[PDB]
Amino acid sequence: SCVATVDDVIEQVMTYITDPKDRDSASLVCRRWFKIDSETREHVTMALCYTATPDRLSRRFPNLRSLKLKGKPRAAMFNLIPENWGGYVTPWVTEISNNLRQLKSVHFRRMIVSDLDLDRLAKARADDLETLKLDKCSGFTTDGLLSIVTHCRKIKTLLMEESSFSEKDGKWLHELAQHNTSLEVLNFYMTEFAKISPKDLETIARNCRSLVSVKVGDFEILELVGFFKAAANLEEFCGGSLNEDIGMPEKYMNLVFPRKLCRLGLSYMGPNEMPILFPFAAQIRKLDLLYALLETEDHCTLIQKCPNLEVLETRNVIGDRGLEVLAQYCKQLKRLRIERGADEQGMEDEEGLVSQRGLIALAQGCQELEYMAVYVSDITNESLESIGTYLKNLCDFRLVLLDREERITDLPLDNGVRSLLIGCKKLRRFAFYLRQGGLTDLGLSYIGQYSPNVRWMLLGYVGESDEGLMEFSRGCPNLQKLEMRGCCFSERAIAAAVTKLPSLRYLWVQGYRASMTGQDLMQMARPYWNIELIPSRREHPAHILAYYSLAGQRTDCPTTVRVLKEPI
Amino acid sequence: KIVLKSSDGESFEVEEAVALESQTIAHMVEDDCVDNGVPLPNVTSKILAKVIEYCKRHVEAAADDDLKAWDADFMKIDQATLFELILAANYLNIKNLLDLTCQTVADMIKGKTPEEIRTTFNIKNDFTPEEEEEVRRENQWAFE
Amino acid sequence: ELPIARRASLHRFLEKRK
Ligand SMILES: CC/C=C\C[C@@H]1C(=O)CC[C@@H]1CC(=O)N[C@H](C(=O)O)[C@@H](C)CC
Repeated sequence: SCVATVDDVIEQVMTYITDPKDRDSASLVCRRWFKIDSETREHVTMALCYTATPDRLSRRFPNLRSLKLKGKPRAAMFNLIPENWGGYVTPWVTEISNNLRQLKSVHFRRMIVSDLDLDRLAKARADDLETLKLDKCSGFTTDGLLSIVTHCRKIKTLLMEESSFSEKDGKWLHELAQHNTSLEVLNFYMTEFAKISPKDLETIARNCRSLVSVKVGDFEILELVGFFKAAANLEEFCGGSLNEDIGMPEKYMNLVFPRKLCRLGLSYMGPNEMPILFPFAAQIRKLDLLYALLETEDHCTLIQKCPNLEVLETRNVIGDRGLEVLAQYCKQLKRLRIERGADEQGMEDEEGLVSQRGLIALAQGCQELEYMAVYVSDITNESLESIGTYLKNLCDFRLVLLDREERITDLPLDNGVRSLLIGCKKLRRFAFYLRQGGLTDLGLSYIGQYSPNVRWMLLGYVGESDEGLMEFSRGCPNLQKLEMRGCCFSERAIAAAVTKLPSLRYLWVQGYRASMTGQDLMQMARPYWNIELIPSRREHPAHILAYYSLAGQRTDCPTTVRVLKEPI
Repeated sequence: KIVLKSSDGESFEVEEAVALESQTIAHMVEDDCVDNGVPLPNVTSKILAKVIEYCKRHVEAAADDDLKAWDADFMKIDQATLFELILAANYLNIKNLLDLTCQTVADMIKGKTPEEIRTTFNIKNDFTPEEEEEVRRENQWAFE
Repeated sequence: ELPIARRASLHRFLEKRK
């Protein structure tokens, strides 16, 4: 019995440290701690797969239980990135097949997934694979799906949301129906499936007692009544298709929705069918009227009925009027997204504009807001001040102002941005997309100066000259990822700002004063710094994408993508 | 009532259900060596004392707000003692108690930086600068 | 002339809408 050290107890304690940022530190106190973290780390996420070799990952964390890889830049979600850009997942699955023999959950995000590489996954990991998330991926088919549902007999969560694949049949769903029991969450929310049987979906609901969430394609809701009755423990449902014919005015008034259902969004839902929600609106906590066919007035009447709503996603049709309703009925609101609707034939009505009015109304009512993303048709410095004044635990704030409107009340937002950034000091992600006059170099530097916590920024049309970008660059202590498009800065100005930024590890840019030389970008050449130049897919000016990588320049570039390498 | 003989000869009179918090003393009333009292010579007597105190109070949950209270106040001890308790809970088998001592040590780490850590534990940093750099690079560029 | 790029999930929907 000698005095007991930490070293006598650390292997045990380490497994109680859950925070990814504390494991980070802990791995760095010494060689022993590093090894212990290495052999106990359960989940890792790579924000950019090209950042390291799959070898390096398996060597560092041999006993991962969960992995998550992201590929294509965020811009890809906007048909800005070429389809062939890369993000291929195969090297990663041959590595999983061979060295991550403990893996029970895989999440691919914005990646290329082939039938082969998922057949490989399925066989390699089989019964052990509890969860698989094909999140916004492409390049596979139903054969792939069929392969993972037959070999991975114990899948608890299976997801394809917004993924695109080739649909050759429906046997994958049916194979789930006939043999799966463990299913807890099933998700093909933004997907064109035309060959799967609602019957199978119902027979799955019957057999999976722990089925909590399911999101789905353009199924006719009526075809799902069998389903809903059977899905007792269902808490979330999004998707489906409400199709009204005139021949039935009460087509949908006899809907059994599962009793616990509290997170939902019915697609195409009009004002006529909207009422089927009233019977239990008190209970609804998440609402997805993103793909709903109801107008500004109809919004107010529904929102007004859901006092316990904490998440709401809708189009700008919600209107200022809608935002005002939200303002005093839903005080517990934590996340709000207002995507932009049909900006073609008028708005979607004459109240389908959000403005200073709505924002400042919202800022006063829903003070518990943590996430706010909004496409606005008009702002005022005042509104941003009220934001930064009332809602303190805002972590994620994104604002984009539409070019629809010709004159914007008061434009240079320098002083509004500032009070906002100063009031919400919990802010980690921040996006600000304007029109040209939107922000002066003075304001831009205000952003650098007052965003100590922000790791990610998406910047719109900020600044007036490179003076602004430089002023900006002397700030942003913790900026890691920077995305800017539609800016007036020059190559050497960018390259310079990159050098000044301490924390930056990922840079994407579209639109900048170029030079045939190309050589001005070069003045940011560091070791481990990869820079790439891009076109565009689904007039599109050059993209710059640069990131740190321990791996070197990728092998798998398309023809459309150029890798800069000192003097050519 | 059961007898527990500490690591320096020290009989301890403890109740039935109190000693049963330890699945080590539970799985030892089968092949009941209890005839001569349960011998456990890997626990300092000073420590075993503190352990019984914990189990005593938790069993009196027959009659939650005021528990996290006593618990927090129970943990106001020095590091060296804290560690000896973890070791003890692991030697016995008190799951509720390990989840507390370990978590107490973990709380000491949560928030500190690598230097601040080996400072408040007195640990010599044995990283070659290349090693430290690779690890740091992996940590901030690739994984997490 | 940089147009506001539409998030693809909504682009798909806005067409189905009409
Ligand atoms: C370089 C390409 C990436 C982005 C550019 C796209 C535009 O043209 C306008 C903004 C959009 C990007 C985007 O991600 N905006 C935020 C979001 O979707 O969360 C806003 C929708 C928040 C209100």
